[PDB]
Amino acid sequence: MRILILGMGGTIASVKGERGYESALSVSKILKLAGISAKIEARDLMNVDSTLIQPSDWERLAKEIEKEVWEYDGIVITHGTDTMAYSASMLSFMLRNPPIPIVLTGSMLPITEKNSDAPFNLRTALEFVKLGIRGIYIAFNGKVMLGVRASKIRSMGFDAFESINYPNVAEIKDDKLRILHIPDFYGDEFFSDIKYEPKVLVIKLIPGLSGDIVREALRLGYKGIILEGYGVGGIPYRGTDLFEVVSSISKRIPVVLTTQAIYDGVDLQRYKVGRIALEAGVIPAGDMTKEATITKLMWILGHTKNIEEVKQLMGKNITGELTR
Amino acid sequence: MRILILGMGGTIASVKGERGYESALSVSKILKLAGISAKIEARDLMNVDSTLIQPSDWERLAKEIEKEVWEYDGIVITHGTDTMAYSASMLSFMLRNPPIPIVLTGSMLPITEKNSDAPFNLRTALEFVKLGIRGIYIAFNGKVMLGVRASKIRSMGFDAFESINYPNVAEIKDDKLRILHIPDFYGDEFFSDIKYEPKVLVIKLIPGLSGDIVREALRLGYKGIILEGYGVGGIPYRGTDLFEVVSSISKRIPVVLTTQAIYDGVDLQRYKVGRIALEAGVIPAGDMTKEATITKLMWILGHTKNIEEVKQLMGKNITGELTR
Repeated sequence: MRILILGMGGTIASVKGERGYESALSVSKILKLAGISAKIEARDLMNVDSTLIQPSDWERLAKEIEKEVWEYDGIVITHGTDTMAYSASMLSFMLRNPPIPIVLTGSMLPITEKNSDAPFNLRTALEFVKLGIRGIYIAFNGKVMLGVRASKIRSMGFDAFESINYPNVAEIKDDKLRILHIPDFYGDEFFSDIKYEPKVLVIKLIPGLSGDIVREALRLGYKGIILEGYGVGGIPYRGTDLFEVVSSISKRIPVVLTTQAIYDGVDLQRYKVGRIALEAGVIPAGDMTKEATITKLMWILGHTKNIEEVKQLMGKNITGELTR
Repeated sequence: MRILILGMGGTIASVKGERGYESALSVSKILKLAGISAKIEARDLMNVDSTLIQPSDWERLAKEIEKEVWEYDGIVITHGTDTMAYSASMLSFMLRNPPIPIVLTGSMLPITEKNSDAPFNLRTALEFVKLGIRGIYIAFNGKVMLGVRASKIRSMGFDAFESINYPNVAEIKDDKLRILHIPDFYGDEFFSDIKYEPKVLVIKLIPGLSGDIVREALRLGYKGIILEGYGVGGIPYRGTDLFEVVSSISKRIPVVLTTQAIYDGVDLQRYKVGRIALEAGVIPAGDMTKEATITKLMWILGHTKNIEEVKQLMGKNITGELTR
């Protein structure tokens, strides 16, 4: 059992510097502070403060994993929690059909604070990686979730991540990691497509919102747009020019409609506003997580800019991110 | 017992139509069609579809309620679920110190459907409005929540609304509405502060996001910007001009930083990145719901544009929306 642990930074690598928490620990030091020591090779790719991860970092990470995926039985990645779901999802699209278990983890409190969750999360990730279930996951607060289905719903409590609209892959019961179900949508060939278009915009739909910002986003050069709507989905065509503007922008760049809600997702077929929105050209996000949605659109935009192709790829279940 | 019931439209009043759902049923028909006809009285202010509500409507509803607050003991407002939290939140700020119980309800399925939750939700609203507990709430799936604290977390199931970072006011136990606690932050004198500025925009922070869209919102005339952050709080400054742009714009227009996570809220003192954001001019949204945060900023902008004043009020516990 040979395991590789890559560091990305985050709270798990943070410490109080009188100026609040700030990334300061290397991966090897994180492991020792946690009291962990199977052959484990620790490596620092970078040590970025939480909230500072950028798309560029996904590329570096993907390339690193790509050249080690055949030299290890499992890979664990210590990451900041704020953007963990983004990284997990983007990696899932870039590294399809991984041969080994790749699991991202982190913590809500640095290893230096009491009652820290870091050791527990490190332990759980390592425990899961020894089970041999390939794919990309997130291990947090005693659970292992498929990365592309994970979302951060809490900003402080220990149970910050939840598998949305999909069941947990593994859980701790009677002090042991029990497998609940094995994700089975992986093919044979492992291919890497480390290509994407980072410039997309995510706007929340609020009552009274105008389309001027959408028109301006196209002019600024955004290659795609995601609107966070209400309930099951629909664009307002009353009192504002939002609808007429979207009907036009959606023919030049993809305009994806997602939900402000956390559970259940979108279904543009349900209400009249939804059907009208579907006519304007908005692309449905199904039951995908916000993170999977955003990263998928970026990934897709890195391969094509044809609205029709984007619409089809968006509604396609590429790596278990959506239920059809 | 003299209850007023206002209709705003919504799913609860929709009919399968042909091009999907669309409200059509009246407030009178809804009541009778729910095994309920106590001295009540129904009145329709409007019958807006699934997501067409706009700030103007909040003013009409506010004044329509103000000139009736004394002639009744309680008010129930049938509403669409998509923006119910928005309306409830805005009313809380506009109608301070309500002397009677004002409850908003709706349903995920139209009464004109088998196994609809509308009857149950209506009965819970009427049941609660007879307990003399004043304030502005939302009743739904057997719970009564402080309106300025309710949020729509589910887009399909019946348990769509939830009290965020605050306990429910009433719940159903052993088939009876039980009061769990009475909000007291209310004063005695009743007054209305019906004023607001509707043009604010909300954009979700995502890795790699540029500040270009924030600079353009200012030029376009937006009077306030709300950034939906990652977690605890922080504005990226690595590989992006976002932090640079926000540092200057935050001195001309108020830019608020809230969190993407549904629970726990924000705290700009935890990480160094947060302290840096706080010093650059951004305004913390505390643990407020996204809906309360957005409506509160619109409301505040209705009488001032001074950055410091809006920062001060955004931080003030006006009507139960935040935990100081």
